[PDB]
Amino acid sequence: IQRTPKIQVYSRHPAENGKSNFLNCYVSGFHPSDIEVDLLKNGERIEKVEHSDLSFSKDWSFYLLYYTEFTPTEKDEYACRVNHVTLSQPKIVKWDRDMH
Amino acid sequence: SHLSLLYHLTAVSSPAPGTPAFWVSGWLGPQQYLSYNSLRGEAEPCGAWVWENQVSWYWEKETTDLRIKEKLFLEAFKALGGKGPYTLQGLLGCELGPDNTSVPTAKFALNGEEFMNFDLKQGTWGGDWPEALAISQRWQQQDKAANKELTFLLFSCPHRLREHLERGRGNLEWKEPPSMRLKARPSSPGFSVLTCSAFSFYPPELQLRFLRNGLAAGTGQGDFGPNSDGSFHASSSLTVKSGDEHHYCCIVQHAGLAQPLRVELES
Amino acid sequence: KSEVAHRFKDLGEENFKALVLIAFAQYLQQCPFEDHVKLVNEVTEFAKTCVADESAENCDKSLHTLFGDKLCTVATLRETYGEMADCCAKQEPERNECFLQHKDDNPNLPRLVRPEVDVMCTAFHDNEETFLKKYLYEIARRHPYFYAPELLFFAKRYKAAFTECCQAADKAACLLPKLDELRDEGKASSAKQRLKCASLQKFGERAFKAWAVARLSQRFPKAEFAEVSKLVTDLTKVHTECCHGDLLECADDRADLAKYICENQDSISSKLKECCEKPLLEKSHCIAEVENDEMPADLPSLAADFVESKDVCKNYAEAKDVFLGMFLYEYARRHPDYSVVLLLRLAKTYETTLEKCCAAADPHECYAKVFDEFKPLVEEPQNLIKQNCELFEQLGEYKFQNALLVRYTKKVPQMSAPTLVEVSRNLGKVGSKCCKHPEAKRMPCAEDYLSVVLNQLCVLHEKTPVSDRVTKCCTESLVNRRPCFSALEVDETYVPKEFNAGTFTFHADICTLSEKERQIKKQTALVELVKHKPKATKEQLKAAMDDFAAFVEKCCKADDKETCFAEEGKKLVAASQAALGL
Ligand SMILES: O=C(CCCS(=O)(=O)NC(=O)CCCCCCCCCCCCCCCc1nn[nH]n1)NCCOCCOCC(=O)N[C@@H](CCC(=O)N[C@H](CCC(=O)NCCOCCOCC(=O)N[C@@H](CCCCNC(=O)CSCCO)C(=O)O)C(=O)O)C(=O)O
Repeated sequence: IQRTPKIQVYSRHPAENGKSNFLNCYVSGFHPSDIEVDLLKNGERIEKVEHSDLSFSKDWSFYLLYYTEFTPTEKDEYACRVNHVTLSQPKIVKWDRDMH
Repeated sequence: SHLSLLYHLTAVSSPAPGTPAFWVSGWLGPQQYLSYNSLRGEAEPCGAWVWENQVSWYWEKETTDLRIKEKLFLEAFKALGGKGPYTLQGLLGCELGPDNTSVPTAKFALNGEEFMNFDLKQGTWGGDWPEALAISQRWQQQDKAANKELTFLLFSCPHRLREHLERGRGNLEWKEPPSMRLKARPSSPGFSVLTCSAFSFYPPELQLRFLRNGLAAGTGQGDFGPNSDGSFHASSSLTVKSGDEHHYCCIVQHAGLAQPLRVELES
Repeated sequence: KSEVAHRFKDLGEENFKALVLIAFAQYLQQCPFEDHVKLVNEVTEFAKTCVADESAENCDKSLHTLFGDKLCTVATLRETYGEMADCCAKQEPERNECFLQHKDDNPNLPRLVRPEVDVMCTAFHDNEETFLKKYLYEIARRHPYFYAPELLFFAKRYKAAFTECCQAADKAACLLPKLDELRDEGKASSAKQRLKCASLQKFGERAFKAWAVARLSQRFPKAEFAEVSKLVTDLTKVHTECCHGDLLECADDRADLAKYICENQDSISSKLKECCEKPLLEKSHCIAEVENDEMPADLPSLAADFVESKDVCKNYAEAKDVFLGMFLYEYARRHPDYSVVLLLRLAKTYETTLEKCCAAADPHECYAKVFDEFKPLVEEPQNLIKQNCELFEQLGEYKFQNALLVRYTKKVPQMSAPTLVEVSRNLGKVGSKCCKHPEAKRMPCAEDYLSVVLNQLCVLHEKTPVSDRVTKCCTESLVNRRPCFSALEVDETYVPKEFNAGTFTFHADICTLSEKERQIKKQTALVELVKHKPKATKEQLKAAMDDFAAFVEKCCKADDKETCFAEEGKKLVAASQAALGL
């Protein structure tokens, strides 16, 4: 079977302008495991990102946590961009500043 | 109820270049303590478990057992032919129970669908698809494989689980309460969305609810995910009429709080 | 026609029952004490019927069939005994061989913490036999190759210590020194026996006999070679039997060997007279520890017989092991202060030289300088221990262990930190055990003790191997193990661990530990640093460890400790990368 990723974007600590923090992109519920994730700062890919091990849930679907150190400011927009066999084109989710 | 040790195993038949054909994550309840992949070939501790007060050869025993499973999983693809690509997953582990008893788990899935298990009283792999039979016989015909699987689930897993409970108790009994924020934003015309957010908490069990005039206003719509250190994030959103935002508050329940915490709108 | 009746008569019921209890505790280390006493008592009741009538049912069966059969009544529980359960599906002799493969050289069994003297003395008084059986059970299950007849002697001295001290005025001042001496003798005794068993089982009778020839020649230099060889053959059967789990035969034959020796002192040694007047168990123990006899006053040089004489290749070819044996015997009797493992290296070197040269064009020329080859074999060990004892006295115990920890992580980065920490602790004890000896005895002490630490490493690595270089050093040749490990350079095939945001993930629980407990954390960190850069210098490593210690100090004083740890861990990661030069 195939399963399309769910994508959430959120910070590790409550965001405050000018304070170091981490930004998460959590992609879950997908199958097969091949997937492409980029974190973006004002549309540009962030190089200094890391991720957790690809693991999976009881329903056998995969999940994966990407994250990057960042210092949010009022002006900057951050986003996560995901491609997967189940998607015709990359899906971009914007950081909602913890207000969906 | 009872916390368990489970191994999440995956093998893929056509890995992207420079990515592992086989990899394992090991979990003590909701915490990942173990990582293994076929490119590196050793099992290694994760996170705070690097510092666990552990016995000599514990980790080389984890490495030894997963190398055997690595080969078995890759052999399974040979027993299939078909055409592929294939994904083979296994969930193997145990959970402690009553009268100092262990309950094992041994399930497998192919390209995302469960198709096979290991019967621990009989020591056999079984399933109904042609693929379960093909893989199960190939494994059955492997000298000592069923014996090693029996020992892995009936002996090693519960012994590992009991050791980590004693020696990793600081990690298992970690408590970190959420930092809370309540925010509103406009939505459809005449409506606003209220979002109650919980940052950096452990353990993962958490409830968010909205109140108005001290009485239940609703749970809202929620989501949930991990941070890199194995703490968690959660949020819940409620749609309300514009102008009513300040009438609502958010209440959170978590093991890390002396009592439910009420959270008020921020401007 | 009945071995169980035969062994029961030779040994007597008390020693029979004690050895049978030891046997079960060593095979089934996880089994509760009361189950073992029931089984030992049943076999012994059974044993009594075979003496009464050497023909009653099952009295004709082999010892391994009888004992194995009982074990497989309970050892069928895979939950408790692991892969051992697979042994009960097979027949003798493989069933027995399978059980020996699964003897656990590292049982994870609770430390045995000593109670107060008064509580133990009451337990002793309340039920003396049960108290002493418990002593055998606890020692045997933690040391499944403990030399069983010697364990009997430990138990007798342990019983004697309680008998005397629990009636003394200062009980603890009488008792605790005595229990500590036995505790310490037992691990040493246990470690040596583990090495004897590894040589017989992994290398074979010839390798063991070479060791015994050398050692007996040191202690009994006035005996003729024919008498030593006889003693070596006797002793080889004893240890073969103990190491094969044949404990009743081992003890029986060891007693016979002890009587032969005492009935032939004039052919063996002048130090045996009083020993040979002691009781049975004490007699055997005294003989094994007796001081070396004096060597003959004026011995010729070895040149005549083994280098210059022209028959060497003639004598060698018709009985190579007797000739190499005679060389070992002559070299060993002249050098009671050489370590035996070094002597065996000399003899193996000599063997290697004669194999090539006795094939050669002019044999006498080819091997005329063979004794020169011994000088480097003596020089390397002596220099090793001079520097290490120099290092040990400058640095002290804890920092010396840390130096070896770094050294061995570089050598075997595939081992886990707990394994490396424990190896370095054991190696470091060779420091304080031997470096305090007189100059001349420092090197023999060390080669012997290091050979027992490495064997303990090797027998565990064999069960769960992770370094090909370790497998090579452990299986290549018993006598060259220590030089092989010394020569290991930093392992450049090891792919370093990568740094990431979670490399130093701590919780607030580390702030509540004792500094002793903190020490293993620092050591574990030191392993992890090496694994992130195997070629790191001492200076890079000290800098990163100093950062580590400040990180712990900063966050454990902090108002929000868990939060401090989340915020500073990744800062420590970046600081650590820089310290190591990335
Ligand atoms: O050395 C040996 C043994 C070798 C055997 S072996 O198998 O080959 N063992 C080994 O090789 C072990 C070596 C260890 C291995 C070495 C390997 C080393 C490798 C090193 C290099 C490699 C490094 C190793 C590293 C390992 C490794 N592996 N991987 N990495 N590392 N043997 C020595 C010599 O051989 C034997 C010599 O034989 C000589 C002999 O024959 N001896 C005889 C002598 C007789 C004797 O004394 N016997 C006694 C018996 C006791 C006794 O008291 N007997 C007397 C009682 O008899 C009665 C006599 O008295 C009665 C009496 O009163 N009167 C007699 C008179 C009769 C008249 C007869 N007349 C005559 O004879 C003359 S005629 C005169 C007329 O003019 C009456 O009865 O009436 C005894 O000693 O027991 C002997 O028997 O011993």
